[PDB]
Formats: sequence, C-alpha cells, structure tokens
Amino acid sequence: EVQLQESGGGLVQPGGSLRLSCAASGFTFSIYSMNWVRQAPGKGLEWVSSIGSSGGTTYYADSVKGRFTISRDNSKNTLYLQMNSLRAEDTAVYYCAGSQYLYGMDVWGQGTTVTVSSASTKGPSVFPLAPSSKSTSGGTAALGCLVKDYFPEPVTVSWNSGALTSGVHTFPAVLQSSGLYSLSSVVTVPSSSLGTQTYICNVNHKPSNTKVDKRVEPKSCD
Amino acid sequence: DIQMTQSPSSLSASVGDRVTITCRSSQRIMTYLNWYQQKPGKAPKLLIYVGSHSQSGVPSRFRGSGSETDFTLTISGLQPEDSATYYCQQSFFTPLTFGGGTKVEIKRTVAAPSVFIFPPSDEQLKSGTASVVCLLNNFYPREAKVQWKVDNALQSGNSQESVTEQDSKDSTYSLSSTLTLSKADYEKHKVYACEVTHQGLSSPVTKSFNRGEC
Repeated sequence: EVQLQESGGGLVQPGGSLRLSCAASGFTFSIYSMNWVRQAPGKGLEWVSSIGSSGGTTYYADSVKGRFTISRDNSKNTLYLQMNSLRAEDTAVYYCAGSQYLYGMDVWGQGTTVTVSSASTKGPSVFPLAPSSKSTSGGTAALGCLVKDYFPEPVTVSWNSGALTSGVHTFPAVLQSSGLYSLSSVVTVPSSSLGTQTYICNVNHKPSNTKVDKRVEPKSCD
Repeated sequence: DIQMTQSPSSLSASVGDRVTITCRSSQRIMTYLNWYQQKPGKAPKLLIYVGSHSQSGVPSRFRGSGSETDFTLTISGLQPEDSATYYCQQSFFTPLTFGGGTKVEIKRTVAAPSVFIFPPSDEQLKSGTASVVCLLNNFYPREAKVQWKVDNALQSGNSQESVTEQDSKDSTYSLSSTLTLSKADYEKHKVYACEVTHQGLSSPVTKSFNRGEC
C-alpha cells in the first residue's frame, strides 16, 4: 500500500527554523518525483516545492524561495523540507506528495501542522457537558466536553479512547476575543445509558503538552 | 505562472444528480491537469490524473475530460460521501498552481434538529465564568435560528455559533451555540432557555434548564 508518513511539525517562533520529514513505503521511491503542498487554515491548497526523482532538480514557490530547501535521500526513502527564516504567513498544514509522473501527486501523506507565532502556547481547560435531571430528551441524549482557552490550533478529541466514534461531533474551534480557541465535542447516546455507562472524552493539545481524560456524567440527583 | 480558474466556487446537488466542475488555465497545458478530493479533516486524494485517467477504485461517477485550456470534472450519480472540496492542479510547468477549489454540498430532504441544552459545570463556575451550550444535532438545510433567553431576557451579542462540515453519511449539519456569562451574572438568574427555529420543525422548539436544580 503506497504510503507517505510525515512528521516534524510544531510551533515555531518567527525567524526560526524547522525541518519536516516524509517517509515513503510501497513503491520505488527513486523513480517518484516528490512535492510539498500546504494549506493555510480555511484556505485552499498551495504548492511549496518540488524535487526530481534523483534529487538533481528542485523548484520553489516565489513566497518561500531562499528560505525553504527541499531534499531527499533515496537510500532511506525519505523526503525533507528545511524551513528557515519562518514567517507568520507560513502557518499551515504541510503535505508531502509524489508520483511517477513529473509534478503529479498520486500518493499523499496525512499532513503535519506548522504554526509560526510569537504568542505563548496554552493548554485548554476541559469541562463536562451533561444535562440536568429534568431534561426533556426522548430515547436519545447528548453528552460532551467543552475544550476552552487554548492556543495554537489544533487539538484532538476522542471518546472512550477511540472505542466510541458513532454519533460524535467535534465542532470547529472559534477564535475568542482573547486570542484563544474554544470548541465543544458532543456525542449522542441512548438516554437510558446516560446515567450508567462510562463516557470519557480524551483531549490532547500537543503544542502545550496538555492531555486530559475527563469522565462526563450527570450531576448527582437523588 | 499559469493561473487556474475553477468554477463554480460552490454547488448543492441532490444524491443521484450529475454535477460538473470546470477548471480553466491561463495558458495551454495540453492534458496535464489533475483533480483532487479533500473531505473534511482529511488529506487530499487523487481522483483524475493527466486529464482523464483514473485508478481502478475511483468510482465510475468520477470522470475527467478536456485539453488545452478547458477541463471538466463530472460526478454522475452523486453520493453522500462525495460531500467534499475538489481542486484542479496543472502539472505542466512550474510554479505548480492549484485551482481555488469547489465545495460540493449534498442537497437532501429537510431534517429537523434534535436540540439539547447543557448547564455550566460546577468546575467551570469555580473559575468565575459560565458557558451555557445549546446543541442542534443532525439537521438540514444549514439555515437555523438559535435564540437565547435568560429569565425571559432576550440575549443578543453574547453567544457564538459553530457549525460542523456536512456529514459524509447522512448529509446533515450540527450546530453549537455557546452563551458566555460571568458566574455572578449566571447566579442572578434562574431560567436558561435556547429556542430553535428551522424549516423542519412545525414551530419553534425550546429547551431550558433551571439553575441550581440538579
């Protein structure tokens, strides 16, 4: 199965440097031309750089020329992007992609986030979302977690360590006036299961190294 | 720098319909135009390469055509999972350029939201702030009105809304409205209600809770 696995993304200060990697497997890497493509938050796809199958040819977008350097090691089936003199506008999700056809992109990697900011990374506060006893839900109830006041994007939210996926809705983050982000993750479940079954929201904010597992259940009501 | 003009920027078509996406290049690029699909939260995926070539596994409904400076992607028999953004990309000469993208929405039957309200947790209240969340689950179309009331006081300017991308299976949306108050203000009132209006409801639906009533 043709596969590209990226890594190296993170939060960087303006003017700093960062090196992205992309491991290849499932095809003859030495005959594939490789590329880097990025996607700014809420924007379209933007080409970054290209490299010939042998590494003897490289191409760059005008916005990154002289600051980024694409390279490859065909002995290790690895592609690199060395990003120097990083700017705020370089913030985006970066993808590696390649193909046996020049300038084509047949196999894509999952992506890695790069944030260029002088602001301080802050972890979220995780609060439960649970109804009161007199909620008028039918046979379906809703629980959730509120992930509040974190920076920068992104955060990952799962339920019961990934075992619960059906009915989950993790909303897009909203940028609050404070410059911090906030979102809610909800899941709909049978009403009878609300007050008995275990529901845990797993939150991970890698930039600030903040990871939380919060059990969500209704308030005690005897 | 070959500029790629993609049209329309968005479209809404029902399941089983036939939609067309066009991509124009400022210069001739022969047949070196590729089409990509990007579902919400996923990396782009190749559909068509070099104009009209597809892999065995790309649904027969995905067909590409064109040459020189006019190219088309046709989806014949739209499916729910086809809700995504589609991009064209010229692979002729550098700088490689992408089209602006086309958002495909699946036009399905009306579906009313299931409404839920959540009081602020005791943990958050310790921090001196109260967030009240009203959830509208699995509705269509996207147009919906959420209005907050605190002790019958019509709230305005103190809530924020967030909407998910269209679901890939049922083609519905979900919406969260968060009302933000200080703990002191939260503790001055009793009845917190969110009233939802939507074309799928015979009349507005209201969900509410009373503070301090576990």
